[PDB]
Amino acid sequence: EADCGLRPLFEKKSLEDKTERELLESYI
Amino acid sequence: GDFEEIPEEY
Amino acid sequence: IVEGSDAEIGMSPWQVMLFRKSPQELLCGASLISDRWVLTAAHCLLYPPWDKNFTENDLLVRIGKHSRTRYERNIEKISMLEKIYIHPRYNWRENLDRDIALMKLKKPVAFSDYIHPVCLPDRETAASLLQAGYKGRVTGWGNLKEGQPSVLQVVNLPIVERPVCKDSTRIRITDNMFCAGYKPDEGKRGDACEGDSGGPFVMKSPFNNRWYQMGIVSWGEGCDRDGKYGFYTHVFRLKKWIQKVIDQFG
Ligand code: NA
Ligand code: NA
Repeated sequence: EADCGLRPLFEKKSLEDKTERELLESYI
Repeated sequence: GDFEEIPEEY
Repeated sequence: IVEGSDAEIGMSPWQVMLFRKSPQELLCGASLISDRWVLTAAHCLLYPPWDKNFTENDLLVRIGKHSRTRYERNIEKISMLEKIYIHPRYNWRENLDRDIALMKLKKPVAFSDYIHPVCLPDRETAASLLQAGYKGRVTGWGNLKEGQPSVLQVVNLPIVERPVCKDSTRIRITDNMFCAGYKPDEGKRGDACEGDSGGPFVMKSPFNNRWYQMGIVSWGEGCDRDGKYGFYTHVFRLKKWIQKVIDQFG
């Protein structure tokens, strides 16, 4: 909850999912 | 129906 | 979800499945916002034109799921509802304005690698991120075309300028809604669809690398039609009601 929005298998291990970069690239 | 049955406990 | 992809494992650990006890069937999507609160669309629970009015006892929440139909032993958790809370100005008569509801679980759910809450936006994140062209992600076990998937589906969609949203439909759209999707000319496509209802539209903040729930799958005309866009409940706009519910009945 204070840890909201950080996924155990991605953000917390510093792994990226296969298409999250597409979101980033849109934040123009 | 298409669904696997969940434990009766639920 | 149409023209989406299979989710990765643990990619959407806030994804919730709203499940009917009898006959056991998917009802809707939903999302985990704390260890005891689930967010969904009001129309998932109340929709008089179709004789829909579910009570607590009719439903279960299934969290940490991946497979639509299988019971995911040792992974998913299945929770009971203590109480349902529907927006008191939810407009089911005309346009699904304020299409939002809260569900309080009987017992706190245990977080795991597959079960984790999403954040709700503050005004500055909302202002920074809810911009035409910025993409969000929508997830669901809904139909694949205007027929169901084996696992959770995912699709990334750009937020659409309000004038284009309005000009795409005859429905009256409000400030409590936003629309997302590709235009006919952009080439690519994808949409939410029936069964994706109440599921989250999320964005990853580039400021602090956390996932925020900006919308709720609410409505559309067909699914993935050229010239049409999916409509989403504007979570930040109804934030005050959310806090209030969780403060009062927390
Ligand atoms: Na219009
Ligand atoms: Na479309």
